Amino acid sequence: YADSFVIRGDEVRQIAPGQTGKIADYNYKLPDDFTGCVIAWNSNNLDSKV
Amino acid sequence: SSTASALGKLQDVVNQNAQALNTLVKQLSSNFGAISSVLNDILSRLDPP
Repeated sequence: YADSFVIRGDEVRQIAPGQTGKIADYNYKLPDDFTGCVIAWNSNNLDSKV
Repeated sequence: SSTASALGKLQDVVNQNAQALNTLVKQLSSNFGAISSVLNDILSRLDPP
């Protein structure tokens, strides 16, 4: 399973098992025993508009 | 009828059983290295992980 989205720079830390915040409980939750991997990369060149 | 302490064997058996039960019950009040000895305190203060 692959889940893709775009978030702010400071919220990447919230993506983790047993993590509490704003995204971590109101937008996307990961199970405590989650197995897999997470990939993040900057997109200020194309995903940011003047 | 008069002299006591002649039945020490049965009395000491009873005392041993009572002491074992008492120490087993009292062991429930120990941290064992945790932060508290009552589960609800941990379940109320700390987060799951």
